[PDB]
This record gives sequence, C-alpha cells and structure tokens, in this order.
Amino acid sequence: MDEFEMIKRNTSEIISEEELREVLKKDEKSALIGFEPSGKIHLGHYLQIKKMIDLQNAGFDIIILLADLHAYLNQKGELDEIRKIGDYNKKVFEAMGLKAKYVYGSEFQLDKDYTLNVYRLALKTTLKRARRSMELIAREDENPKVAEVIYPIMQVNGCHYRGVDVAVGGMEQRKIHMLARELLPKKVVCIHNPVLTGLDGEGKMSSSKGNFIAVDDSPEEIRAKIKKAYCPAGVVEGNPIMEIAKYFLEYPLTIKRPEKFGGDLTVNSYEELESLFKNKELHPMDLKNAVAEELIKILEPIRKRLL
Ligand SMILES: CC(=O)c1ccc(C[C@H](N)C(=O)O)cc1
Repeated sequence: MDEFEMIKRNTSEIISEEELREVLKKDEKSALIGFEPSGKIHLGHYLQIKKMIDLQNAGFDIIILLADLHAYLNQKGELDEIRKIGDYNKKVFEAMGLKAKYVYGSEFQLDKDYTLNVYRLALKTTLKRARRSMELIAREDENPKVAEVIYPIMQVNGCHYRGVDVAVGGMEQRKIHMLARELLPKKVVCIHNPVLTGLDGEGKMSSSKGNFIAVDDSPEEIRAKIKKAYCPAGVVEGNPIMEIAKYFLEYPLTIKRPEKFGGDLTVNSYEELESLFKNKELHPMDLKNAVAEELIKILEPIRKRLL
C-alpha cells in the first residue's frame, strides 16, 4: 500500500522509478493520460483509469486528454463527432470514480506555438522512426498517410502539458514515449500499463477489433464473452481471463464450484491462482464462472451510473 508500490502495482514499467520517487516527495504532483475517444469503453481503458485513480489517491492532480485531433489524424472521423464520443468517454471515466480535469487536444494543440514546436520536432524526428512508433496505433491503411507521422510528434509535444510530472499510457505507446524522452528538454516519468489480450487470445484488446468487454456490457453479455473466451487449461501467458483475474478482481477470491469437483476454493492472491491454474488444478470453466461473476459485480456501479 506504500504509495510507490501501489502505483507500481500492475504496471509494466516506469521510466524511471528514481524520478518517480523524486515526484512523490512534492506537494503538487500531476499526471496525464490521453485517449483517442472510443465508441465503447472497455477493460483496457479501465485498467489505465484504475491506475490514474491510484495516482489520484497518491495526491496527484489528474488530467485526461481526450485526444480528438489524434483520433482525427488516425482516421477515426470528423472532429465534431469525435468530440461527442469524447464527452461520452468523460461520463464513463467519471462513472469509474475518477476525479480529473478533462481537456480536448484541440483546445491547445492548434495554437501557433504548439504547431511551431511540432514542426521543430518534425526536424529532429525521422520518418522511419515515426512510422516505427505507430505500428501498434496506426489505423491499418494499405497506403499509409502523412497524418500517420504527424500523430506521434504531436503526441510528443503534448506530454509536457501543464508541466505534468508523470505521463501514463499502455505499452503500445512506448515507442512514442521514447521519442519524447529523447527529444524533449525536461523528462517526465513514463508509467506504462500492460496491454490486455483480446478475448479470442489472438491479438490485443481493441475497440476496432471487437474482442473486448465493455464496462457497461450487460451481465448476460459479459458471461457470453467470457464463455466464448480463449482460456486454455494450464496456460496463463496470453490468457485474457487470467489477465482479468490479475488486474481487476479483489483478493482473497472465493471461486465457488460444485463439491463434485473440489467445492468452493478460496485464493489469497493472483499468484496463488496462477499455480493452481498452471497445475490444471483449477478448470477454465470454474475460473470463468468466478471471473464473470466478480467482473459483473465490479462493473455494476459503473453500468448503473451510466443510466
Ligand atoms: C500527450 C498527448 O498529446 C497524447 C495524445 C493522444 C494520446 C492517445 C494515444 N496516442 C492513444 O493511442 O490513444 C496520448 C497522448
């Protein structure tokens, strides 16, 4: 529960833990995350929002960048409409219990000086490298657009927004974060969150891939996605259900299951759950039932708030 450790819990990485220590010591600390507005808000978003809440709980002021022109540059549609999706995403984040100030990229990302710095960065950023930073983010396009390489350098110019101490993102953001680390004068702590695996286990969870559990999915919908979900006995790596168990559920967890095979089993950490599953001592069916029911309970307040 040590702040540093609660912040670190379930992150992939923190560049750098030292700097982070330096930031925790300050009275005023602030942290930033940015999202291309998404028509559906899913566990991937929630993982990251959860982490912002940890930070908020550690006395950080939180900023949410509703990245409308990033979405525009990444071919998500017309600004006007991207904005209204963004405003919907705000509601959801508020429903998740975030206490944040919300900003649309467009509010400041088209300022003369902002673009002038974007063009300054474009001089120091190679095409090869900008392309490389967008592999995990760029909307698939057989004929890649100039917009693709503008996107990252605009992102980089926004990382220092309101002199934030810390920036948060999924691991797919890290090549762009690295560009920023290098190019920008003052360093901010990157905190990176892991990318959840799709329910079919085939890629990583995304809105455009339809392999996700949305935070306002119906319970019937949650049970069915999870029933359908890839979850091979003994395999944890690439198992989205394990992932959910690791990242969302409270412990101790009380996996109810028929006496016929074991009866109710009580586990005290995700690590205990891991070996039980590795052994093939907990069956995917039983795992799924416990996960689905706990998720439904977890997600219920948020679902509820959204009406
Ligand atoms: C700092 C900044 O401008 C920023 C903009 C957009 C994003 C969104 C992120 N690139 C995504 O894939 O959702 C993150 C940070």
